[PDB]
Amino acid sequence: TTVPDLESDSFHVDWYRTYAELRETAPVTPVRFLGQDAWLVTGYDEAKAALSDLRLSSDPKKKYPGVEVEFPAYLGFPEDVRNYFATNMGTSDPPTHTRLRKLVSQEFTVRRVEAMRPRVEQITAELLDEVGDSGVVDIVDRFAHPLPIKVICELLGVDEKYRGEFGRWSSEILVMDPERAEQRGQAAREVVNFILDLVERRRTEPGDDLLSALIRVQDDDDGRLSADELTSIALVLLLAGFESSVSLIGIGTYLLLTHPDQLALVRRDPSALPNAVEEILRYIAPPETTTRFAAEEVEIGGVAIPQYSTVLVANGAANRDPKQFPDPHRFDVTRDTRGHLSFGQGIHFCMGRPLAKLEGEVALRALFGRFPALSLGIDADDVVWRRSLLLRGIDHLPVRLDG
Ligand code: HEM
Ligand SMILES: CC[C@H]1OC(=O)[C@H](C)[C@@H](O)[C@H](C)[C@@H](O)[C@@H](C)C[C@@H](C)C(=O)[C@H](C)[C@@H](O)[C@H]1C
Repeated sequence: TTVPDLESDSFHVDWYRTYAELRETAPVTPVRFLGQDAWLVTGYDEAKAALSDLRLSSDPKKKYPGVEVEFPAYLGFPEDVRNYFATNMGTSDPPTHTRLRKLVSQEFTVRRVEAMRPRVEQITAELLDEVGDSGVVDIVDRFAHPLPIKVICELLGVDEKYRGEFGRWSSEILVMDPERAEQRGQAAREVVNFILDLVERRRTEPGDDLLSALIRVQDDDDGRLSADELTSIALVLLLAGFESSVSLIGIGTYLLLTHPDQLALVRRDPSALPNAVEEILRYIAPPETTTRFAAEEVEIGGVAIPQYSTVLVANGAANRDPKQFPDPHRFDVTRDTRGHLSFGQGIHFCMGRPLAKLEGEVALRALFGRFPALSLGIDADDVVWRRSLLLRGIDHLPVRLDG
C-alpha cells in the first residue's frame, strides 16, 4: 500500500524498527527513493543471496537499450564526474573487476597496513594529547574525523597542505538531498579536480606510498591500471579510505558510552576488543545500504526482481535480522558476529578490512584508556545521526573528558 519512501523520517529516526516492520512483511519490497522506483532487501538470507548473485551488477557505467541507469549515490553527478567516481573495483563487474582488484591487492596488503600501525598509534596519541584533561569537546571534530583522514592521506601520499578541503566536499556527498543535488555534484567535481592534481603530483614525484605503488603495479596477465582506472581507484580509496572509519570510531564511541556493561567487559579483557569492533559494525553498519542493478530478471527471496531494477541491499537491516542474529537489538560485544554484512559479501568484500579493524581497535582503546571517566556530553536520545543511507555515522558528538 503506502510504498516506503526512503527519504522519510521513518528511515532516519528509530529506523531499525522501520527495517524490522518491513522485513516482517517482505524481506524484498518495492520502495521509492530520490524520485525513482527501487527494491529494498532487508532480510539477511535475501541480502546475502543478492550480493552473491552477479546478475545484480555493481557497474553504473554499463549501457542497456532504452534504459537510463541511475544509481541513487550519484545524485546530481554530471556523467563525466560519475565515470571518475565509478571506474574502480566497487563499480566494476568481472572480468574487469577481477583484474582491477588483483592489481590493487598486490600493493594494498596486510604488510603495508601493519607498517602504518605505529603511525596510527602516534597520530591517535597526538590527537588525544590536544583535547586536554577535562571539560567538553566534540570527539568527532577533535578525534574520530582527523585520525582516519590523516592515516589515509599518509597511505596515499597526500601532503599536509592539501588536507584541509576534501573533508568538506566528502561530507556533502554522504547526504543525498534532492534539494542540494547541484551542490552535491559540485562537491563531486572538486573531489575529481583534487584527485587529478594529486595523481599528477605523484607521477612527477614518486614516493613509497600506496598511490605511487599503484602507478607502477603490473602483471603479465592482468596488465596494469589505465590512467582512468588509476585516477578512479585513487579517488575512492581516498574517500572510502577514511569516511567509514570515521563512522566506526564515532558510532563505537557512542555505543561504548551508552552501554557501560559492554565497555566494562572490553576493558577487563583486552582480547575482547577485536570482536567489540565487529559487533559495533554489526549493530549499526556504516554502509547501511549498498546498491546493485538488475542486468537480468533476478529472483530473490521468492520475489522476481524485474530486469533493469535498482536494488538497495540493506546491509544494516540484514545485520538485525533475528533469524541470523538473535536478539538483534542488543549490543553484545561477546556475541558471535560472524557473517554480518558490514564489510560486504562475495567478490566485492571490503579490501580495507585490515585497516578498518586496526584503526577502530587502536582508536577506541586509546580514547577510553586515556579517559577512564569519559561520558556523553548530551542525553543519548539527543545524539544527532547523519541522515544518510549511503554511510551512517555521527558528525558531532559532545563528550565530557572527565565525566
Ligand atoms: C569500518 C570501515 C569500513 C567498512 C564498514 C567498509 C565496508 C565496505 C563494504 C560494505 C564494501 C562492499 C561494498 C559493495 O558490496 O558494493 C566495501 C568495499 C571496499 N572497501 Fe571498505 N569498508 C571499510 C573501510 C575501508 C577502508 C579503510 C578502505 C580503504 C583504505 C576500504 C576500501 C574498500 C574497497 C576498495 C572496496 C571495494 C572492493 C571491491 O569492489 O572489490 N574500505 N567496504
Ligand atoms: C558517493 C558514492 C560512493 O560512496 C563512497 O565512496 C563513500 C564515501 C564510502 O564511504 C562508501 C560508502 C564505501 O565505504 C564502501 C561501502 C563502498 C566503496 C568502497 C565503493 O567502491 C562504492 C562504489 C562507493 O565508491 C560509492 C557508493
